[PDB]
Amino acid sequence: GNTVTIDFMSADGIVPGRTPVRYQGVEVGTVQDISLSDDLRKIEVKVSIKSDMKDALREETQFWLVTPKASLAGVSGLDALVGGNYIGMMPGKGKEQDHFVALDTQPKYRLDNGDLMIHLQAPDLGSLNSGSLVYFRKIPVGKVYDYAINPNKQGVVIDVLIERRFTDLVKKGSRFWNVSGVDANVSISGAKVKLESLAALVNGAIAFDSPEESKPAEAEDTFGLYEDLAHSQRGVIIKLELPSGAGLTADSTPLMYQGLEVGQLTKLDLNPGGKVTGEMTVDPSVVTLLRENTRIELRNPKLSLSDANL
Amino acid sequence: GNTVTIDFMSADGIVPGRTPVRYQGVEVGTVQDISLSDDLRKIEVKVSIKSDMKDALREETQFWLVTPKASLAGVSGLDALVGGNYIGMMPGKGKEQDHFVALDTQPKYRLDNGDLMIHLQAPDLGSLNSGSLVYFRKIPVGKVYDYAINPNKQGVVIDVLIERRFTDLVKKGSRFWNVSGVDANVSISGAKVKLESLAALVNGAIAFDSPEESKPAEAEDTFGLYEDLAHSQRGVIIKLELPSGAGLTADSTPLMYQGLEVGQLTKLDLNPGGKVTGEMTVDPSVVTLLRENTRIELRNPKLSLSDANL
Repeated sequence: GNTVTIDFMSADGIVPGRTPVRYQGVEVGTVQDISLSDDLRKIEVKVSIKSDMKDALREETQFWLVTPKASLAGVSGLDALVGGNYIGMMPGKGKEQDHFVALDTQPKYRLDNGDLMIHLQAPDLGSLNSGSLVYFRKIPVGKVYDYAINPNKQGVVIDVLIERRFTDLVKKGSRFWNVSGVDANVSISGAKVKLESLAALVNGAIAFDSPEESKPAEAEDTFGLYEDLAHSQRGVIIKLELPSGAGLTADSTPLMYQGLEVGQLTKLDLNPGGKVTGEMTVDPSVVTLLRENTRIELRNPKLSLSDANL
Repeated sequence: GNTVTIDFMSADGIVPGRTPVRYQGVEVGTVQDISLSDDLRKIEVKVSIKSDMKDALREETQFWLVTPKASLAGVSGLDALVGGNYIGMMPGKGKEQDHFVALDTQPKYRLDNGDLMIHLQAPDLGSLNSGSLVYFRKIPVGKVYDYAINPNKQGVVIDVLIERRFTDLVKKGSRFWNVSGVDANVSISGAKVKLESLAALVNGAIAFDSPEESKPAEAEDTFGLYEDLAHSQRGVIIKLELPSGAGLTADSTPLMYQGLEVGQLTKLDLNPGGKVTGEMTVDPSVVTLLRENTRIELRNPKLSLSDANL
């Protein structure tokens, strides 16, 4: 077979003879040996590519080191029980190059298998990582490919890869929400905690929905990752100038209509002039009741010793 | 290859033929055999360095013993399931030395790969250790290199190693806060516990932020590790001479402004003259309201059987 020299910054995890160099699953090359440079400043790894894939290491062939994703077995010790840290390779355009520089992260998604790659803006990564599942009706239809930091450092961008036979689900009006960790709630007569998804509890997950009247999403389309299922709920956003938010909370303050909750507070700000404004998301079923002469009244719970409404 | 004799204080974990002697990942030497000294007082380990790295063991080449970091798999027994305890080596300046003394800890960070090394002062280590991750937007961008005790014994100094492609994040006005363990909170109608980061729960973590108007941090720059995300919040620190702190707590005592919390007590001391002074951090949005004729009033919650404000 052939032979090539890659330049790594740290030969940790790479062992000669064992570590493979695979392209989209199939093993291709094998690490021959690791050796320090003359100045002992960069690591030169020798790889033995197959004698048939001599046209893949042309000029732009990128090599990088992968990891077993560290899913509850790498964090809790157990080093010699997971993964092999292979060397991912992506073929290039054209040259006779035989000395490469290892990339510090895997490149963009250049493949084309009819499966979607969409982007999700987020304020932060949450408890996601490469390998977190994307769900539709709690059916796994994709996975988090990789995440990057937004150029303006204001958020992160996650890359979700929806598998081929499910690309009809991602409509242009879909909504992705984070389902991660545990949501143990406690109240009085109602301190009920239910947990069903285990993988979401370990390495997080995303979920999405699909309206039935919007066009299918194209590749590299951008959505926004909501914090939870509740924050993703549709409904009209109305603005309130409320007197002073005292018992009000940014969420969990309902808009009751005949005892049925038909909305919630979603924003509770403090304007410069001392005025406390807010924003409330209203169920689309009662938007027809938001007219000129419709009041929205703060109401306090009375004792009412008759019923006492505990 | 060559051959050298290192002087260890305890040959525990070192096994002949198996334990390697690696420099920044790449295996170089191999432990030939362990033998006691003539007086049976110090351990002489024989190492077989490669025949090409004969200019690395010059005079100042430092050798030390490493460990698999004891992450939930070394503490819970499981001895023969993690790590190999290799011998780290750092090349020296110049001589023909062939008999070394093992260092009891790894030396300073002398490398230069364009990646940052910053220092974090702390009152104590917290639940951190070599290998705890440093996060930006919950994206791992670094790791705790090693920790030392401050010369004056008053605190500890942690050494954080921010990777190369992320050094633009650490601004000179950044703020690092400890994210470690679990923060299970319980209240009445609100006893909500959420956990997302698993590695932070096991072996702790640090997180930091990045202002958009300060210069990038240089190497060996010093920051202060805050206790949590809350203690790191920016805002102006005002001083109060309060009458007697009775219902006040060092934290979790808000400064309400029209029902919206715009500050908190952060310090609650007792001066010698019997005067109880305090310090309160105020949201930078209401600093313009801190003028000469602005009062700050203690207020107790009334029954108010109408609403009762539970």
